[PDB]
Amino acid sequence: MKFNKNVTASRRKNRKAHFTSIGLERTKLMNAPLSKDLKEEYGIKRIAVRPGDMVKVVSGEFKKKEGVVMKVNRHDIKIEVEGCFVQKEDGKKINKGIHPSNLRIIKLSMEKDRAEIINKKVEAMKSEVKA
Amino acid sequence: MFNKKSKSRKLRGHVSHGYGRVGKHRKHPAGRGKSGGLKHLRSLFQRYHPDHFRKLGIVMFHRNKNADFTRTVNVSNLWGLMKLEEQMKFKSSAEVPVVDCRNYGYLKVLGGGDLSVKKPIVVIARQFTKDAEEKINAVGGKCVVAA
Amino acid sequence: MRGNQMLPNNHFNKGSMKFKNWFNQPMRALKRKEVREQKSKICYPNPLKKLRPVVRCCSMRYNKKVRLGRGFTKMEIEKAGMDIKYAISVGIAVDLRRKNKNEEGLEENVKRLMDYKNKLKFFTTVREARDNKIEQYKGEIMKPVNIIPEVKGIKVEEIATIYG
Amino acid sequence: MKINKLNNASKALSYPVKKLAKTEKAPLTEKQQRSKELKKFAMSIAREVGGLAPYELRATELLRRDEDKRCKKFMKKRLGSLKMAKKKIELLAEEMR
RNA sequence: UAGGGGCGAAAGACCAAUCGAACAGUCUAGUUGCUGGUUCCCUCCGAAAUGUCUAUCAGGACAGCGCGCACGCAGAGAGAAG
RNA sequence: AUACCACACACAAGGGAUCGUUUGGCUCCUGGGACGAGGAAGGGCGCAGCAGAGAGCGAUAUGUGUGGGAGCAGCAGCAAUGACCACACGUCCCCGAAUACAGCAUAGUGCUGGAGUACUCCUUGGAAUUAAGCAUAUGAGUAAAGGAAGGAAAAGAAACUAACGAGGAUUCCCGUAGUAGCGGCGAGUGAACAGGGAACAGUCCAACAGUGUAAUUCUCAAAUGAGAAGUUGUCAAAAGGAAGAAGAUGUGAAUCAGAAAGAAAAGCUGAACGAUACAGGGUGAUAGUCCCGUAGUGUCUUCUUACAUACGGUGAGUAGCUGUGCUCGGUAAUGCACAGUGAAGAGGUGGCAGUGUGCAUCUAAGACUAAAUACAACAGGAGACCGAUAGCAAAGAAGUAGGUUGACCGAAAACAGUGAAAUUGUGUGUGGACCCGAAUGGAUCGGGCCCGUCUUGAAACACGGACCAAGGAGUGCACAUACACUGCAAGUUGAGCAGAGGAAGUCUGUGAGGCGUAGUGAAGACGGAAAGCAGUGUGAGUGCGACCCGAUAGACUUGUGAACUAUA
Ligand SMILES: [K+]
Ligand SMILES: [K+]
Ligand SMILES: [K+]
Ligand SMILES: [K+]
Ligand SMILES: [K+]
Ligand SMILES: [K+]
Ligand SMILES: [K+]
Ligand SMILES: [K+]
Ligand SMILES: [K+]
Ligand SMILES: [K+]
Ligand SMILES: [K+]
Ligand SMILES: [K+]
Ligand SMILES: [K+]
Ligand SMILES: [K+]
Ligand SMILES: [K+]
Ligand SMILES: [K+]
Ligand SMILES: [K+]
Ligand SMILES: [K+]
Ligand SMILES: [K+]
Ligand SMILES: [K+]
Ligand SMILES: [K+]
Ligand SMILES: [K+]
Ligand SMILES: [K+]
Ligand SMILES: [K+]
Ligand SMILES: [K+]
Ligand SMILES: [K+]
Ligand SMILES: [K+]
Ligand SMILES: [K+]
Ligand SMILES: [K+]
Ligand SMILES: [K+]
Ligand SMILES: [K+]
Ligand SMILES: [K+]
Ligand SMILES: [K+]
Ligand SMILES: [K+]
Ligand SMILES: [K+]
Ligand SMILES: [Mg+2]
Ligand SMILES: [Mg+2]
Ligand SMILES: [Mg+2]
Ligand SMILES: [Mg+2]
Ligand SMILES: [Mg+2]
Ligand SMILES: [Mg+2]
Ligand SMILES: [Mg+2]
Ligand SMILES: [Mg+2]
Ligand SMILES: [Mg+2]
Ligand SMILES: [Mg+2]
Ligand SMILES: [Mg+2]
Ligand SMILES: [Mg+2]
Ligand SMILES: [Mg+2]
Ligand SMILES: [Mg+2]
Ligand SMILES: [Mg+2]
Ligand SMILES: [Mg+2]
Ligand SMILES: [Mg+2]
Ligand SMILES: [Mg+2]
Ligand SMILES: [Mg+2]
Ligand SMILES: [Mg+2]
Ligand SMILES: [Mg+2]
Ligand SMILES: [Mg+2]
Ligand SMILES: [Mg+2]
Ligand SMILES: [Mg+2]
Repeated sequence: MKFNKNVTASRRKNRKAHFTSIGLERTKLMNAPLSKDLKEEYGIKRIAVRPGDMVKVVSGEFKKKEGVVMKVNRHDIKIEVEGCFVQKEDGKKINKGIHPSNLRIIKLSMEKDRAEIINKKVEAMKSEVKA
Repeated sequence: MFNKKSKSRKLRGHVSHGYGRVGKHRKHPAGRGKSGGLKHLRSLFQRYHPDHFRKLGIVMFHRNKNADFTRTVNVSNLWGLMKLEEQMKFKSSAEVPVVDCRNYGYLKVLGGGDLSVKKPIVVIARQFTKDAEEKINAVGGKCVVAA
Repeated sequence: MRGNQMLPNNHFNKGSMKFKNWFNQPMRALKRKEVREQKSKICYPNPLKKLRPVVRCCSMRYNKKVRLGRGFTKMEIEKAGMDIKYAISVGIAVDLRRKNKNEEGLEENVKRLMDYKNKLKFFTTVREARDNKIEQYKGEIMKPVNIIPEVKGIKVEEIATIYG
Repeated sequence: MKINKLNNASKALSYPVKKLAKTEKAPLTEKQQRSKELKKFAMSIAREVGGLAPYELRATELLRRDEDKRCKKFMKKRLGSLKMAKKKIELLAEEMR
């Protein structure tokens, strides 16, 4: 049960809040679980998927496959994974997008600011965990 | 019964809704309100309301209800003001009850019926009828006038 | 108009007439509760309500009933040995418009003042009361009751001499 | 109807209270006396400086001829109240004497 | 020069296809004893177009004739005999 | 009937009903109530790499600083030398109160003007309508038109009620009461004190300021001088504080596998695990453990609020009176005005005109005041509400496309689902307008005028109806009433309001009033039969749009028109 009356439980309001999200709230939509080993290598339980990271598909047509993230579509919430595609009548191949939550991370791309992003989150935990 | 279907729901499919084909249901065939009473409605007034068209009586431009409000009790009910447990004590006991009508919001005593128990009683009130006084004195009781 | 009825008299002719609904009743009740609570903290050890006199009701219809009034008179306060400035400091209400015209009415209101003075307790600071765990009084102070009395009995020899 | 059951005699009864006497306020202090004196004095100076008004002249003339009832009627019509007329006649009479 | 106002060699003519009182918008869902319409099934009972009063005569009300619920109960839309 | 006309069935056309769905509407509650000469509200014009509309922004038309951190939706190019977002600031073209102006105050600086006006205050002031006609009266001191202010506004501490054994500012709720009364005494109108509560608070000016010295306010200088206002009278004292409330934001448990089958499992089957968290939303079908939250817990930032001096009893074109007009329930004047007339220092009132006299209660003609009460724009939360002919006019570039000379007027269009009927073509069958009864291998036999509606009377030479879908008309509230059902009963009751409670529900108090416990009279006065109260519903009367649609007309505006036509 919910006892805070400032938070809404309306279906109409929850749905609008989802689809009209922007900025950091949009980034929260692209989160995926880490594998059991990585959850010992790092403190975090889940992270936003980025290009170059390595993922196992755990639901759908392409179940059991593994591959590298090629692109991240923020407007239509989908991820393109290397080697997951369909062939047209022409023989031409189109990558099919997968929803973030159907993936699981196997190796992290550590290019750019990723190491600082991870550090910032670990500290935020401990700050309140140790109190 | 606590609930029942309405008549309007049975009249679906029947043309006139029960007002007649020749007479119909028009807006105000007889006039508005209680008007017409000396004219076309004279028969309703003379049958049910004969003392309507008149002026009568003495006039005071302001009256006060609190100064005139009163409530009346009969002698046959005096013993009834006491609780039933109390009644049953004073019936056998050697003592005389002292009843004050002011305490129950009664101010005038009337002479109706006979006293419930034929033993003495003291009655306090603002006014007594002549019959009431005679009945209370008959049993050796006493009437006390008070404000 | 047909049949037998009490003749109508329903006053709905005026087109400018306003309607007032009461859908807010439970919510406004909750607000009044929450305002009293917070007001009670601001003056923690002290009661929220002041002490008031007992007066007799107005007409012939209500003579025999007693009620709370607005404030004590300068004469009542003085007779009980207090001064007006002190009475205010201790939570007694004052009304300088009222007059005294009876012996009885004066004597009763003096008793209230002396009773109240006796039941009080004084503190140096708020923290002292907090540490003693004093629980603040709620509602009106020393309200009248006006119950119905009980039937008295009397011996036959007395009847001639007292008349109830 | 729970109205008009008692007679007027019994409605006139009353409970026997014990009364308190009224505190008389007759003493008037020194400073209050001088205050009243100065006000009455000031009223003299105005009358001395500016004199009587037209209807006051006409009124006083009638008093010399003993036209008492004419003066009464005249003053009633000027001031409105029969009480004010009775007072103003007495003040005018005293002024002439 | 503008609406109970204009303008008229006068026809009640003309004042934005509108004039014996313009247009726009509101009061206003103005009023109607008058015309039109008024949405499912089966079962049981079943009328009136007459009298009195009405600024009443295409309308009302009161009484008379229907139906529902029914306290109760020796009666009858027919004959004899005085 | 070879080919025309009709009907039935299958296939193809034609249209958009039905069912499934919804980032919209509506209603109630809570917060908020924030504009302008420092140029507003509203109008116009410019700004993109390819750019019409709309959104955003001003020639700085994506600049600066802080907190974050991954892409910029198409094509070409950009980006850890910071893509994109959030908070504040800087810049901010022309018209518009539009002002190089008008009126006005101070020693001086200045202030007003326009916008908005649901709610509050002050003026001015209708008619339709009801009376079965209509003129007084009603609708109504309402609509319309003007002036003005704030988050509320107005009111407010008795020249007050009352006749009790009396009370004691204003406002609001329950109530007295559809009563006392007003009224072609017709239709209809219509208050006050009490009694029970919410919230509570009182004070200022004049009359009346040190005379052994205006002690008072302001300016420049200076470290103690000059000057302005003022004797037609200036000047009557404290810092100070912790509480209370609202927001923003951090953290936050626990799952794997399988036959059959499907595009896809979260379903189904077995085995586990979390819970102070099974509110709700998202994921390719119905998820506590896949993602965002929730229960529980941390931080931080704003706002609100608090001690000093001196006094009383005469505030005038006023109160009142005569005439007059409007107004109120106010009745031989309830309130407000105008003209004549016009007080006393002592006066005003006690619901019916006058005169006298005791008694009770107050102090007008100067000012300020919290709380409890009302309601748009804008924000947040809820619902026995509506579901694209509905719900706001408007679920998309809606006050838009478009229209009036003008004031003003104003639409359609959801899913690239499903895919009804009217109506059309082709094929196959059966008939010559069709229905009811009864049949043949086969000619057919018998009965039937076109429905709805007013009417004594309709197949009518009475009216409405070409065809199909969808929408489309006895409802809600107040007041008496008769019946059926329910609890208690000489009594009865969910008045408002308080106490408890993770709460618009429920439980418990305190405690009025109303009707009943018996009637008669105009009244003084008198007294002697008959179960009631409160609900849940049904039939029926009256008032409000009042079963649905429909006049010719009447009024009101600080609204518009001489581009047609008349005359100077
Ligand atoms: K009904
Ligand atoms: K009927
Ligand atoms: K009909
Ligand atoms: K009449
Ligand atoms: K409560
Ligand atoms: K001409
Ligand atoms: K013409
Ligand atoms: K006209
Ligand atoms: K008629
Ligand atoms: K029959
Ligand atoms: K007739
Ligand atoms: K009848
Ligand atoms: K203004
Ligand atoms: K009429
Ligand atoms: K009529
Ligand atoms: K109106
Ligand atoms: K105010
Ligand atoms: K004021
Ligand atoms: K009062
Ligand atoms: K009270
Ligand atoms: K979690
Ligand atoms: K699975
Ligand atoms: K998923
Ligand atoms: K005064
Ligand atoms: K005057
Ligand atoms: K005052
Ligand atoms: K529309
Ligand atoms: K347009
Ligand atoms: K469709
Ligand atoms: K289709
Ligand atoms: K017809
Ligand atoms: K014919
Ligand atoms: K016809
Ligand atoms: K009705
Ligand atoms: K109409
Ligand atoms: Mg009829
Ligand atoms: Mg007829
Ligand atoms: Mg009497
Ligand atoms: Mg008395
Ligand atoms: Mg006939
Ligand atoms: Mg007819
Ligand atoms: Mg007429
Ligand atoms: Mg009128
Ligand atoms: Mg009126
Ligand atoms: Mg208006
Ligand atoms: Mg003074
Ligand atoms: Mg689903
Ligand atoms: Mg009037
Ligand atoms: Mg009077
Ligand atoms: Mg639908
Ligand atoms: Mg629509
Ligand atoms: Mg045109
Ligand atoms: Mg005929
Ligand atoms: Mg036709
Ligand atoms: Mg339909
Ligand atoms: Mg009543
Ligand atoms: Mg009886
Ligand atoms: Mg209608
Ligand atoms: Mg007329």
